[PDB]
Amino acid sequence: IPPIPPVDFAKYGEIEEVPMTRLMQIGATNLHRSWLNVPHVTQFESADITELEAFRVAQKAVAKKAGVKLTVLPLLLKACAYLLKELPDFNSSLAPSGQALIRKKYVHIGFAVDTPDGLLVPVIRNVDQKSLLQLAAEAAELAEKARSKKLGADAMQGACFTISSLGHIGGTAFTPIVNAPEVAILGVSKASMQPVWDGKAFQPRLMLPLSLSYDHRVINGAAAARFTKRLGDLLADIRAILL
Amino acid sequence: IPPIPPVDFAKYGEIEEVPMTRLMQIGATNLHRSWLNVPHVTQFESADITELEAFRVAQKAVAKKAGVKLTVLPLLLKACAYLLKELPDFNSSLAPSGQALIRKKYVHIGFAVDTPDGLLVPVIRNVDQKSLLQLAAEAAELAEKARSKKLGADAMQGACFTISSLGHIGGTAFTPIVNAPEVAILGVSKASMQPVWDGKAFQPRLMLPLSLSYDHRVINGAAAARFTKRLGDLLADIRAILL
Amino acid sequence: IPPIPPVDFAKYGEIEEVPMTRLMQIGATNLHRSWLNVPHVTQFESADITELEAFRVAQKAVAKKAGVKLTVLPLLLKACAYLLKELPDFNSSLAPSGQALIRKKYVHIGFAVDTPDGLLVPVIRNVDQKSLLQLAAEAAELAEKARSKKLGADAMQGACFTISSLGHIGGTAFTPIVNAPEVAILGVSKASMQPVWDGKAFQPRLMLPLSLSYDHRVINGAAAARFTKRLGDLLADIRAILL
Ligand SMILES: CC(C)(COP(=O)(O)OP(=O)(O)OC[C@H]1O[C@@H](n2cnc3c(N)ncnc32)[C@H](O)[C@@H]1OP(=O)(O)O)[C@@H](O)C(=O)NCCC(=O)NCCS
Ligand SMILES: CC(C)(COP(=O)(O)OP(=O)(O)OC[C@H]1O[C@@H](n2cnc3c(N)ncnc32)[C@H](O)[C@@H]1OP(=O)(O)O)[C@@H](O)C(=O)NCCC(=O)NCCS
Ligand SMILES: CC(C)(COP(=O)(O)OP(=O)(O)OC[C@H]1O[C@@H](n2cnc3c(N)ncnc32)[C@H](O)[C@@H]1OP(=O)(O)O)[C@@H](O)C(=O)NCCC(=O)NCCS
Ligand SMILES: NC(=O)CCCC[C@@H](S)CCS
Ligand SMILES: NC(=O)CCCC[C@@H](S)CCS
Ligand SMILES: NC(=O)CCCC[C@@H](S)CCS
Repeated sequence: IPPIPPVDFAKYGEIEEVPMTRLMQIGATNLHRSWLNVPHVTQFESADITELEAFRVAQKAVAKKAGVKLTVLPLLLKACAYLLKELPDFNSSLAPSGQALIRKKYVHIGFAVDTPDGLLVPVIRNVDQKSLLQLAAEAAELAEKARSKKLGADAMQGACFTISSLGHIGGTAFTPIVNAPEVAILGVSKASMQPVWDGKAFQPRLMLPLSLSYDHRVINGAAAARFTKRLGDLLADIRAILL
Repeated sequence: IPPIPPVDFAKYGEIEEVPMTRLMQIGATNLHRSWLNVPHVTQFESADITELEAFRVAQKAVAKKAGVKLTVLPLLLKACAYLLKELPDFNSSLAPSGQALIRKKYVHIGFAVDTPDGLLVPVIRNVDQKSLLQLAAEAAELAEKARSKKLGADAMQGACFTISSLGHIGGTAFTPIVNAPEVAILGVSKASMQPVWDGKAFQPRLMLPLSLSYDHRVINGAAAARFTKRLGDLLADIRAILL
Repeated sequence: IPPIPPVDFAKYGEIEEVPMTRLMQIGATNLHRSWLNVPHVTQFESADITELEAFRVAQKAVAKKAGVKLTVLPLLLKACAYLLKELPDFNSSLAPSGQALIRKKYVHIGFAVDTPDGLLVPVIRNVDQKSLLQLAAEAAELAEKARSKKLGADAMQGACFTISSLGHIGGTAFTPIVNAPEVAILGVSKASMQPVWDGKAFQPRLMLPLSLSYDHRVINGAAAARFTKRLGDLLADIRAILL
């Protein structure tokens, strides 16, 4: 690939060199390797989380009594786990022959924690088997270890799918990069109150923005529009996971 | 381009290998070849199709009497054909010297059909010359042959532009990949009722989401914002094609 | 990278070759070099510019008396300059070792002018030091020289960041390509009146669409969501630049 020509930047004013951490350098190499290997598409969708949110908020005491804080991440993790089993092509990886998919029968999901040294993506194993307060506790443990440089490489391995949430900061949508060899990543941005047509008038509904990027060699446009459709439906009534 | 390191996926749980069809493998190679050759941009726009939709729906009897079903695809095909003639850089391909564009004086348009064996993109020739019920019938014939593995390579050749519609499944927008050597592709997602400011108050208007990806070597940001602007204007009053 | 197979396009109808200007050819080579070097993400945000717009419009006489026209570009340039100093990683470039960032202590910003011969990106130096009417005048001078082929390469050098505005034509958002070796570019699309929840009811607010693409090796998802968040906050009350 052609390199970028170097520029004498000091010709235009004062410059200062600061170095990158090794974590950043690893980060950079992996993103660029994903970028060039994966033909990326992003499918955008909005989910109605008005009731999910009122559930989250009422279980605040139960959560506090358990010493965990119930955020949105466990509710996303649980729904994505159910879905990674309903639609197994999203839970798989392209075999190195390029002629086979390796379907995984396990669901482990990573989540992006941006730390000062750089990006870490801790993995929660068997997300399909744990409960909202278990996932709540573990997510928080893993993120604290990640921030404290005390996360062991053991916990950064063999994820199936990644959730990347920037909802705590802002934004409307973004296009995340697939964390190859995984085949998809869900970006989540900030929920807003929004007018939604009910057949007669517009009703304010709390809308969550989802941005699914996927590896188009393995997932086609319709499979991906179906994944964000189902996910928006599960987040609108999470009781459907019960059936 | 660096390869992705292979991972022993069975270290994390049970895995199963399923193989890809040859169609998928062709599909995969072409997308990756497009990805690396085309610097992609996507221009998003919403068109007001409230009246186009009420037209579509009233001509339901005429269409049924003709044995065709009038969906939105022919109305998109007709408008894009008019536009591919108004703005000819969208109807062209980069010459292999990289120093010339080959402008095509014919308008043939492909459309994405996702089939079980993989993605096929049948082509309707001289879209500028056929009528809404002719395009309606042909589109449906071609898609059935595509699903039935009875489409001949003859009908997969020499398109100018591609329409990719996921509106029948869901979603808000996506970023399609240019089907090189073509120079643009229109993605169409799901229409929603939306409040639109009329100068005084908001009016519910049925809005269609368009996502134009283009080859930025050949099309610049302003030409592309002008294409989705014109297309949104033609879909708001399709009678302007008459003049 | 595999090449695209050549197609005999004349097999499907009449074709015509028109050649590309040298400007286009330069343009094309740079975009493709950026595409393959930069793992791109785009962060989308909407800023409430209702009051900024009413300011712009009232200062129309002051501006006319000064012989300049006050558009939105100077208000974006000033706010981005303040921000490029608050969040210095956006004002930097990846060193050729790939192990250092070169932080620039100067703020010069380019802006995309699409001209008939192709794309030019004139640079306004020390944007942090000039005032809204100075930036208004200079922006317009530079764009006229650009259109007139009288811009000297001197003025196309050593920018830190690029603004690309298509708001004058239309669109909802797009994904611009980073002008490497810079690390980010702000795309601006068309402002619309929009219902915005105020805690009780929806209020029409004039919303401006921003699309920040960035070099993910150097900028992480959270730094970028923070940049568009701050920028939306500064454009909502530009007096905060005063403090
Ligand atoms: C469990 C944990 C790992 C993730 O939590 P989370 O789901 O991000 O939620 P947080 O509590 O961090 O978010 C902060 C606030 O923004 C809110 N927020 C989160 N997602 C939001 C969304 N998508 N839309 C709008 N607001 C959101 C939270 O509910 C929370 O509100 P509060 O302060 O009133 O409780 C958490 O302990 C943590 O470490 N948080 C830090 C932020 C982070 O790195 N998140 C990464 C998730 S991929
Ligand atoms: C002509 C043909 C090829 C394409 O049809 P189409 O324009 O996709 O429309 P369909 O009838 O398939 O769509 C199914 C339903 O979703 C609706 N729909 C389609 N586009 C929509 C949009 N953009 N927004 C919202 N709803 C939409 C349709 O109008 C239709 O409604 P109905 O069931 O009440 O009639 C059709 O015969 C076919 O094979 N359809 C299958 C779907 C498909 O592969 N489409 C590919 C188009 S690129
Ligand atoms: C200063 C200059 C360089 C840029 O101006 P600008 O900020 O683009 O504004 P313009 O005056 O060109 O825009 C044309 C009209 O669309 C409006 N417009 C601009 N940005 C808009 C936005 N983001 N949303 C909605 N409308 C917008 C303008 O305010 C203007 O309205 P008017 O005709 O009623 O005055 C200008 O002199 C120029 O050369 N303009 C030509 C367009 C151009 O190339 N702009 C490139 C900016 S990166
Ligand atoms: N884990 C890594 O070392 C590479 C970076 C992660 C890939 C995704 S999270 C990028 C999101 S935009
Ligand atoms: N026709 C092919 O064999 C390649 C795949 C099509 C390119 C476009 S439709 C991708 C849309 S996201
Ligand atoms: N300046 C150049 O010669 C290359 C093209 C500019 C890069 C950006 S503005 C592309 C915006 S989508």
